[PDB]
Amino acid sequence: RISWVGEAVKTDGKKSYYKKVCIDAETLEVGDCVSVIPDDSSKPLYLARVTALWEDSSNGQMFHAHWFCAGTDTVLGATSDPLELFLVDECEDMQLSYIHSKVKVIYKAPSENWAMEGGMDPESLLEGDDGKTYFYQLWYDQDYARFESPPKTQPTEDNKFKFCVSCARLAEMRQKEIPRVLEQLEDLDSRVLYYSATKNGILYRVGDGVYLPPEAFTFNIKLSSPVKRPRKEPVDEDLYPEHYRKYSDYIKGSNLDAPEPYRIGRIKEIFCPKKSNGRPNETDIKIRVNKFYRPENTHKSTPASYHADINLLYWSDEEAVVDFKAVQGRCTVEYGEDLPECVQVYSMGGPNRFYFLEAYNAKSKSFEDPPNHARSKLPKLRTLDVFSGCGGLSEGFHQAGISDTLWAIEMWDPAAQAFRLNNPGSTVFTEDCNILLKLVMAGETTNSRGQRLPQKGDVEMLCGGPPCQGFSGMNRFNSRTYSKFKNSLVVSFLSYCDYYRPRFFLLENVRNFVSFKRSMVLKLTLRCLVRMGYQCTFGVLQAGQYGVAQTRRRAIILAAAPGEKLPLFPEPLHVFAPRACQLSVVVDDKKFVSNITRLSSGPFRTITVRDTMSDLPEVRNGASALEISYNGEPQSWFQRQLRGAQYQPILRDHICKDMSALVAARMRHIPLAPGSDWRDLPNIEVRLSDGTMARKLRYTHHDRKNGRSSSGALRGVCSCVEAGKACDPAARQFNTLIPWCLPHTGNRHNHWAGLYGRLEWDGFFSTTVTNPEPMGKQGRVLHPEQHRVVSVRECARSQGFPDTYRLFGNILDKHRQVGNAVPPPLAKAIGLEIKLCMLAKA
DNA sequence: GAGGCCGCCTGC
DNA sequence: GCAGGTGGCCTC
Ligand SMILES: CCc1c(C#N)c(N[C@@H](C(N)=O)c2ccccc2)nc(N2CCC(N)CC2)c1C#N
Ligand SMILES: [Zn+2]
Ligand SMILES: [Zn+2]
Repeated sequence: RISWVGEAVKTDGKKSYYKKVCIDAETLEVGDCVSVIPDDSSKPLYLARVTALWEDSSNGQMFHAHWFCAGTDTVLGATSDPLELFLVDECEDMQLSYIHSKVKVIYKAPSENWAMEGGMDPESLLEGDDGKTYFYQLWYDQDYARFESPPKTQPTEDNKFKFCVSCARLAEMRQKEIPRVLEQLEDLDSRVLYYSATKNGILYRVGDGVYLPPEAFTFNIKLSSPVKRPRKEPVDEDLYPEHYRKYSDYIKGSNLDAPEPYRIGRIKEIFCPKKSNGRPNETDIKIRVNKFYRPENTHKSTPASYHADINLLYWSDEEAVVDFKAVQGRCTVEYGEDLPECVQVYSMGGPNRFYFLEAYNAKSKSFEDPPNHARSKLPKLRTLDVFSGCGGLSEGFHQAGISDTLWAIEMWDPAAQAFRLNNPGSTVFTEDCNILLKLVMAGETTNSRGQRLPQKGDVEMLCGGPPCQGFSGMNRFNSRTYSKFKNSLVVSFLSYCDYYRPRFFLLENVRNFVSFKRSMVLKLTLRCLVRMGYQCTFGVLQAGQYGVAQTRRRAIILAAAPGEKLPLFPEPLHVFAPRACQLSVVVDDKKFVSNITRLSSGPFRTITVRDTMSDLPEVRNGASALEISYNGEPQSWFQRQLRGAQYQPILRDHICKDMSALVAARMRHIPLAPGSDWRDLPNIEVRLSDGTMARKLRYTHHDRKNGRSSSGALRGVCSCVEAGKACDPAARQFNTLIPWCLPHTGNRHNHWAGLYGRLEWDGFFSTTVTNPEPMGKQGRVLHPEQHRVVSVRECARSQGFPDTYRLFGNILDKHRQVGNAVPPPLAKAIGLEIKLCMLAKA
């Protein structure tokens, strides 16, 4: 019934390989595709490709199945094409009995004219199917949700009869994960030295720089005891009646939980212990390294980092031995004097670059000079930026050196004007993108302004962030919301991508984009991208991990054309508060992460509010002078970078909103200590700037949940403080220094923590919003010491904008332009990944 | 124009 | 329960 067709080709031990088999009425040769029924009868058929056929000594006939992945098993779920399969690195040996039937699976390769095949309608993009047999076009990575072009691994001249792509690639992954040694250097009594070693595809030689976890070694200087903050001191509960609402010790924006950055070492020795027979134990690789001091690691504490370059180190003669498996990555450490270029050009010339000019003696606590032995382009893509705003994303991409934004679409006129100011020679369209795309498809060459429309082949990269108004909820779809989505700017942006078919595609959005409508917006976006034939992936990034003193999580969808390489998500550059670095995404109870491996530490210290704005001169509430003096040189590395090389005699847009007299008094009465907000306000009468009076807040009702103060005073301010009682209007009090609504509804709003809250110099900004309001949702917008809200310039600094970047309109317009923009450092990290792909193209 | 006021859901 | 994520709309 089942037997071989022919004679043997290789009798290896207990198995005998054959090239073709016969089962019942059909024949199977290697390369065909088969189905296997799972143990649960209702589950769909498993599909695989047969890569080897043999017979076992004690089991029977066997074959090797390289499994396909059903489209619904991927992140696309039910949105997938019901007959589309994906290549995966899943395979196993299986008894030939399990084979159910032979199936026809074809590879739909993109044509040589793929870039001109776009133009299908949103209905086809969202829901259209191939309407053919089983087909596959992309290889799928299930842990990172990555769709990429199928790998081109070639067989051998001796292992082609039993060749499995999955087996070969898994062997490659294991071998690269193995840390190995290389060319031997010397044989000592105790160990064997080597010149080079390999780990995760990275080569480490003697003298190279190594990242190490902060726990790898300690410094000879003592970590002198910091005075731990005592418990909450008793306060005058009558003078500060709302202080009791601060019973939690969690401070928003604090960096006390931020992890330490990497230890930096220089490889002095690579060695392995010797077995008693003299042969080295190459499974136990050790490295002896020389210690580098960050400035904050010297006897001078954290303050030494305020002015120093973020990549400046001090050589030391201290040494430490660590396991080779503890190395987190390779880095370059150079003595600055013998450098073929200036230190700034070096620092900007590549990743993981550090320099040292002096040495540090921990015992002496002085800076001597290092010893003698311490010594030793592509064309830019023409880019279309849809929903550009003032141009933060385009600016970051340009800083990465990958793009010339030749066309921009921005419907809001002040932001369009700002983009024009910063990008002369770029065509900015203020029309509806649907109107522009319809004109292009109709065959127009110019819009009603005479501006030349981009055509197929002009757009080499497409980037943008589309708003998601009308379907920004977490609840499941219905007919109305789904119609609103398929008529939305997200779908319009996808249509732009389908029509122009650029080499690279970037969709940026708020974090919750990955979860909208039960992750259905994300699933449909990925489905459209796959339908076009694009390689694609998604992830969540924290902007603070790339050089800004701001927590800003954003959703990123990346797509690469066939024949290109799919970019990786950038590894974090700066350590950041872990609470703000939760980047995993749950889709259909499956947890997806990005390729990022830097979870515990990073190469650079976190950027703080001090780094962000310590150099800006003091201004008053309602400051309106558009052009003032810096009154001094930049103080931090961040300030030097954002001020730039050319001297800037004028500071621009250091202006703040003119808050009312009551709000100004409230801000003036917010304490300067970290974590201070409205709950620290004193309950006093104060005469305002306009001659009017701000009155005491009278506590008129009893809060059984919150109780009474130390003086027996009540804590409720309205009848609603009772169980079922409704708000009596007569209980509403006006013009109180402590705003009435905050204690009115504080019990169900986490006591409105952060409203009228001051920033912390050692801390970071909360998400920079379009309009700073102390009593809004994001109310922690007060200056650390000045009695005002943050300025436009301070918001731009929090976003990482260069000081020369031009804004347009009134102060609210400029605030909105800053708030709506992608931070240029984040954009630049993404662009650097894109450049890696550009340089690595086959 | 600006200021007061403040529901609903999710992840842990 | 705690923390985070979303402005908008009444009313003057
Ligand atoms: C925490 C501050 C707040 C916000 C905010 N940011 C809010 N934004 C929503 C709204 N404005 O509809 C909303 C707008 C657009 C998209 C999604 C949601 N709504 C609040 N609600 C509910 C409605 C309101 N009528 C009473 C209080 C509160 C509070 N507290
Ligand atoms: Zn295999
Ligand atoms: Zn009430």
